Amino acid sequence: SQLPRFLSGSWSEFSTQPENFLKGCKWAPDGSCILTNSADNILRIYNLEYAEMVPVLRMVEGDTIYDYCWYSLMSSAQPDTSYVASSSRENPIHIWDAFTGELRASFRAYNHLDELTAAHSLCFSPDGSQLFCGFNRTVRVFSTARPGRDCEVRATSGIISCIAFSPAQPLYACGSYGRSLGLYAWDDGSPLALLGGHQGGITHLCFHPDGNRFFSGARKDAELLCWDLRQSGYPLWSLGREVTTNQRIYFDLDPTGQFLVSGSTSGAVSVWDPVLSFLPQKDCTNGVSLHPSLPLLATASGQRVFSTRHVHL
Amino acid sequence: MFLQYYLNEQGDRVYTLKKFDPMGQQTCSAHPARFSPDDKYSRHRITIKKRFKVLMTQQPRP
Amino acid sequence: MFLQYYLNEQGDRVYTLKKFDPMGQQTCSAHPARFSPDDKYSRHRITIKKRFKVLMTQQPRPVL
Amino acid sequence: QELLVNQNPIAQPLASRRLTRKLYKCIKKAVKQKQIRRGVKEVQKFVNKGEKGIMVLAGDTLPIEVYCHLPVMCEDRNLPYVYIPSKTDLGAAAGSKRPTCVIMVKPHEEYQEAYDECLEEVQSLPLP
Amino acid sequence: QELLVNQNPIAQPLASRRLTRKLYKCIKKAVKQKQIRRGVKEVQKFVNKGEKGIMVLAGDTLPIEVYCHLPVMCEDRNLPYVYIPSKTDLGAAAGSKRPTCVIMVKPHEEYQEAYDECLEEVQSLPLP
Amino acid sequence: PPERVVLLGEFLHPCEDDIVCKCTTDENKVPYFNAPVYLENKEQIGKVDEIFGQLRDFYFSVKLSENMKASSFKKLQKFYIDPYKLLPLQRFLP
Amino acid sequence: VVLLGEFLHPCEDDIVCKCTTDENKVPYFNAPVYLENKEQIGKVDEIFGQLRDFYFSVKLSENMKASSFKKLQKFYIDPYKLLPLQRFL
Amino acid sequence: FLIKPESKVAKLDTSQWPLLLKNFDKLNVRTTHYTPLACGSNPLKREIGDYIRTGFINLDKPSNPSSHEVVAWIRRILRVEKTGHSGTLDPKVTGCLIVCIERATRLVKSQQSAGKEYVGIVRLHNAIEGGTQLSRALETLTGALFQRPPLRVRTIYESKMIEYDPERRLGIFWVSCEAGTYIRTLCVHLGLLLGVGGQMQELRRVRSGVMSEKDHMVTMHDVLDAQWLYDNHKDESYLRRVVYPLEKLLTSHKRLVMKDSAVNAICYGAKIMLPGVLRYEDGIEVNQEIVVITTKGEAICMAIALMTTAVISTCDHGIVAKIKRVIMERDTYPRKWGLGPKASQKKLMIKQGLLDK
Amino acid sequence: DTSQWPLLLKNFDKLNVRTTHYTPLACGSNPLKREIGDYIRTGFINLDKPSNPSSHEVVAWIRRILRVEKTGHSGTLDPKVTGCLIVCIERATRLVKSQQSAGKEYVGIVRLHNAIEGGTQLSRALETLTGALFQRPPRQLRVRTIYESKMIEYDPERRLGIFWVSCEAGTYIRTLCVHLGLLLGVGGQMQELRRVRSGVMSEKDHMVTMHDVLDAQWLYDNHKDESYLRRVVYPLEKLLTSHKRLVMKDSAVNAICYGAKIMLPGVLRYEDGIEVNQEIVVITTKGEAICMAIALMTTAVISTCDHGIVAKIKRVIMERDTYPRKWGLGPKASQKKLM
RNA sequence: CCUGCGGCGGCCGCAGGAAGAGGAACGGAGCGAGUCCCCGCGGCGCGAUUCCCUGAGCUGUGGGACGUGCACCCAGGACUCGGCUCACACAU
Repeated sequence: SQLPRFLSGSWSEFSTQPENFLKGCKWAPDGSCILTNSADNILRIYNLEYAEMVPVLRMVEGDTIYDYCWYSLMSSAQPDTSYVASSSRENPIHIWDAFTGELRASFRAYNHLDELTAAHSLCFSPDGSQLFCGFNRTVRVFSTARPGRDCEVRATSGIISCIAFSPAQPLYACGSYGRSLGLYAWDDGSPLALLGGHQGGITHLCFHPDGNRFFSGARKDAELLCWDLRQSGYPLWSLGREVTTNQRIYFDLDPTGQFLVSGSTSGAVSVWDPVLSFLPQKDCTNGVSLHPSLPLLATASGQRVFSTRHVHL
Repeated sequence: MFLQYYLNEQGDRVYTLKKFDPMGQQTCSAHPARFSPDDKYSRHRITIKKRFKVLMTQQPRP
Repeated sequence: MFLQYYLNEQGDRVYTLKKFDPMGQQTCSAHPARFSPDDKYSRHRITIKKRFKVLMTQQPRPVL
Repeated sequence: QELLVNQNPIAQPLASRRLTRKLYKCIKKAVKQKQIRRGVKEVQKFVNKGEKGIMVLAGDTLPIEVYCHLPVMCEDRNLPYVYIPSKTDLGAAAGSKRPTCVIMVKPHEEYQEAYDECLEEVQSLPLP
Repeated sequence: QELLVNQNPIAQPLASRRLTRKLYKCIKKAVKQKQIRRGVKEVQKFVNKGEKGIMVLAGDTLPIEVYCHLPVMCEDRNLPYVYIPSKTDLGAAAGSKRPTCVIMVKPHEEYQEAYDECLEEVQSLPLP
Repeated sequence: PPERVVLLGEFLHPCEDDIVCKCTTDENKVPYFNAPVYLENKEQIGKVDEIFGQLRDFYFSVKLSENMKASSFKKLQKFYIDPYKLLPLQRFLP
Repeated sequence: VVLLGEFLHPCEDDIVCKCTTDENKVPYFNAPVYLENKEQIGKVDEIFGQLRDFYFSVKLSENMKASSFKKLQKFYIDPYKLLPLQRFL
Repeated sequence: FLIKPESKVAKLDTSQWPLLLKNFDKLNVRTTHYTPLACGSNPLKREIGDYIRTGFINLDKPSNPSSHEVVAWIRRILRVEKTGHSGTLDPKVTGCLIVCIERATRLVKSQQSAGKEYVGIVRLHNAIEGGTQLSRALETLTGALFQRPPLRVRTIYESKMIEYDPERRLGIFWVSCEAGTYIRTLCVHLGLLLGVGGQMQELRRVRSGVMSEKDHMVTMHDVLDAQWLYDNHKDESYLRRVVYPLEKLLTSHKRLVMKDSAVNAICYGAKIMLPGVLRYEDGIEVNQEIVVITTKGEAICMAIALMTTAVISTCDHGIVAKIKRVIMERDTYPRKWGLGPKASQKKLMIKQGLLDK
Repeated sequence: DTSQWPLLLKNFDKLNVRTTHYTPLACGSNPLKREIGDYIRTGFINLDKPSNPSSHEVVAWIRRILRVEKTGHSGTLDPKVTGCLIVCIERATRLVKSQQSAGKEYVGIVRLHNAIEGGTQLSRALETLTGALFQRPPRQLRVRTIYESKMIEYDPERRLGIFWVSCEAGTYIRTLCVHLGLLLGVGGQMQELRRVRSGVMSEKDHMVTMHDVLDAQWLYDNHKDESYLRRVVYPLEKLLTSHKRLVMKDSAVNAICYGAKIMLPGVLRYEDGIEVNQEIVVITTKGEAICMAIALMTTAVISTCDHGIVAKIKRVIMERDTYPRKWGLGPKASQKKLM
């Protein structure tokens, strides 16, 4: 890590709007392309050295987008694994097709009085057979084949806002704006643990390729907490950040689990195992994403005002 | 068919064989439209007629 | 709530989804205010409304 | 309307002072080939099963009961239509002298341009 | 004047042209600390128990039944009050984007000199 | 399976993981609810869920059994119903 | 034979006569009309006009005298072929 | 406010009530002591069920098919039991045709023999002096004439011609003729008297008795549209503008108003007894046709007038009229002939012999 | 100047006269100038329902502000719908059944899940739905009419649509918006709703909101005044102005309120266009309603006869003994007792 | 004897009916009970450190957590009663 070379930037499609910003960026699980969301509720897909980058695909969505996710496998070895899932404010769950860009399926979820409820946080299973999404107090568990209205409700704190699974054992975790982490079994639905923690509302979780470590952020809490599961104890260490707004500030690892990267609300970019800063630019830096094969990185930009897109080495 | 007409001051038919009026408007045919015993387009007629207030229900009663 | 309206020349409600009129005055909500069955401020409402002549009573009488 | 005041009460939307002349010439350059449809008996049976094209209607036929069912036939498959002033001249532009009420032009053989030009302009005319 | 002719019928007294500006600046320099009140739910409950503060009201709220009870609540304990033109801007001067109707500024922490200036000036405005 | 079947109607656009159909049965018999719909040659594909539209030419829509898609079916196909499960138009009129 | 009716004009193939009997009595269908010269010059296709005095056209039997007669000359018929006008009212 | 008592006399003014019950207050009065019952509606405001059971369309005639066909079509559309028409028209002419539906049928015979009007076109082979000739010599055929189908007698009241065009040699005429007349054969004679040789080209019938074209004339699409409308929307609005009630044809006659108990007898076979009479229209003469009606305005039958008005003001018992053609069903009202002052006496095995009919 | 007189007594001058003599009494008064004790015991309010609470709750609050015992309403709004609601106090409760079944009007907003071509795809899918429809109620399937529709405004960036539906009592507008989606090929839901008509009363005139039903009562209580309350409650004779009128004269009035079928010697004036077996309103000489009753004679029979029944009472309004018993005392019925 | 329907101006067959044109209270109302129709994941206020919140989560013309009390789930129509009460009225 020695001041990563500046290889490319978009900063051209986000220009026709009075105010506009980005809300993350994600590599495909193979290497092919990158997924972007912005403040006009439009998804865009980019493909992998001196000129402005243009995207191959645009998806229009309507009101406002609470999430998105690449299909669990997405190996381009075979065609029918090119998915991207999406959620919005009134609408149901959509599943878009990543080559032509026309809708393939929907996954609506229904109340106890037959009105519709939107989802706040979705995530696929390891084997990619199910779809979990989180609601005001519960999670709903659709199967991937046989779409439509058919849930399998599991009950419980507050709005569940992000889900993530364990690499090597049956387990999953759910974070909420009620400032708590729930740990449940993959198949039954029993809370196996319930741990306290932050000051603000949780906004991201992430696991380590060991199956032991565990990392999590927050909404206005200016710190980042580490955990462990062999020891059911409480935070083992703690790190530093800065967050003065109510947005997701992403962070990630790299494939072998040696380096961690963060974002921040001044512009700078942490690194740990503590190492280096390497400013991306001058506005807020939300969303930071690392390629699964070669050394590469991607960073987004933007904040409310009461605007670029970069790739480094 | 040859018969033509045009209406007078008191709204009664004046028959003639010409093609314009003694002022210059055109003349309408006398005979009515052809008919077949299996039509199927009755909804199309009422839908249109309603929209411009030309249907018989919406005109003044005798 | 999204429903909005504004008055016509004839004095009837024209419903719309926008935030201004053709000429540029604002549009007010369609729905009414909240109500609770035990308020306590009935005296306050009357005398202010009186002061500017817009209470129910000082308006012209209807034609029954 | 250059002496045209004898209209039906169901004759919206109309054509421009020239929008029609353009259509007249398109109809002419379509007549050179066998790429047109004449009379109610033929438009009615063609536009039932497939048959995508574009329809012009006369604007002074009486009684209206001869072709009142056409506009809605159009709406149910989403084609366009438009009314031209006289039937004396539509009959002429077709290549006869007995007037008619309805004609249908379709996508051409080769050049397609004026055809495509008048298609996409007729689709934005004030709602009837 | 100044493109605001959409006022309630119960909007006296007003704040002119420079008065509004001065209060706006006072509001912000009050927002820096925990020394403000927003929303009807909070003004209504604060001013029933002492609280010697100052109230500004938006001047284009509809329907009026949402905050008609406050002026009289003020008279009965002898505070001052005043209407400003828009609510989009009061919401702004507070530091948000969504508008509000009623604001209450109070005696400052650092004993601001200006806080005493417009207190003493709005207390001679023509009786409503 | 049923003894025989009768002509219910033709296919049209799909809509959110379900297919809409026009009803063209003899007289104007209207179906039961959650009544199995069969294919041409005695295969089962789903059930009836919703009934709507005007009184004579009303539409309906199907909820598919597993293993089917909204892409398998082609324009104006034909689906067939068990004839015992129909109801006369009369018990609806006054 | 008695005086049936008198010539008026020739309309295409046939002439026209005006029944000028003594009493208003009408003939039968297909009665052979004579001159004073006993020979049939035609017979009678039809009658029309008022019930009081009526016109009737005569068809010619042979090609004969397509244009020989004057425009009021006299013709004849036997007195068997008549009938009283009362029977019609 | 209050409404005040006064002392002056009261009055009606009924010069706009629909159909028969119009100018009702001008019929001379006889009595007013009776009991009215609660059976049988006003003639207009009936349910849609039996509003079409008795009713008639003033249809306009299409141009190709023949009258029998037309009628069978209408009878299949409205779903009724039997229909008949006003008088046969030929497959190439158009005009009025008064189609009676299922109970108006009872007065078709009185329709078929009623004065009629026509308009048409004559085509001449060879040329003429001019239209002033055809003008002069269509006057020649006025009155009683002969004809046989292309040797019966007919009559013709009035006729005129309009305008002529010498170049194509065509002419126009309007005419008013008796029932049964053959209009086609009129042109042949017209030519023969012309001396050129005529033929029939166009013909249209203006007026069929009292129903003209100026009146509410309805085309043939309408009788399908309205039926469909009532069928799918439950709207009876359209169905009423086409079908009318039979009581509308019976309105230039004279009236005789009967009591609600002496009605279900006349609808079996019995005479018009003098007692059962409430009002009567002045202007009746002997041996006429009149119509007898209920208080409500329905029609009972048409009949023959025996007594003039002058007699019927002053009598003890009589017999007022005798039936001609009955319209109403039989058991509409209940039957009540077995009772009363005299009939009770007569049944109690008692007979002065005050008088017999 | 007869066009100006109030409810049920307006344009009276255009009626057929049967006599013009009687002798006026003392009792009763107009409904307008009726006293406050009972001007509230026989009245209705035209409420503008608020958003959050139920509809068996709003009436429960009006039954505790104005101190009474019985109330009823014209229809039923689910919580989070607004618009016209008609409530009846005491006596008026007996006219509930003919208000629960009249013509309604709504205004809505629907969200299409995916995108369509334009404004016209929705205008047509609306046009398609009219006349008797099927509707399964959220029990068996049933049929309900619809008289009209319209498309007011569509917005494509959010996919919102506004419409106006005239219909029959008992439909459902939540189910209509499922269907308007299900055929257009995308999907749909109902977002907002607002009734804008019930029976005769619109939202265009005579409308008030609960902050007056609670304020007028306060004012009357505390300062003994009524001018602010007789602007918020209205008398029964305003919601019958479309039925057919029959005027009975004095000394008959107490008879009918005791239960005796109407009889032709007493009638004083009758209205043109009466038909057999149809509801009419029988009124006094001052404007008060006595009852609703079913005619038994056409309006032309009535112009001939001399006596006999002319209606039978369906349900009666007035208070049993308001007028005094003056019956059994006339040219006949007095001479029957001489026997 | 008369009317209605049908068959080929008239005849024939079938069906309905024996006609004096009644009765100025005969047959109600208002309540009560029973059977059918209709048809408490909410709502309102108080206390607590300014009880927290201008979210990116709808919302400050409110959202939420903790202790707290309070109010609501009817009213109508049909049928039956082997119920109570008042009447049994042609309108001077």
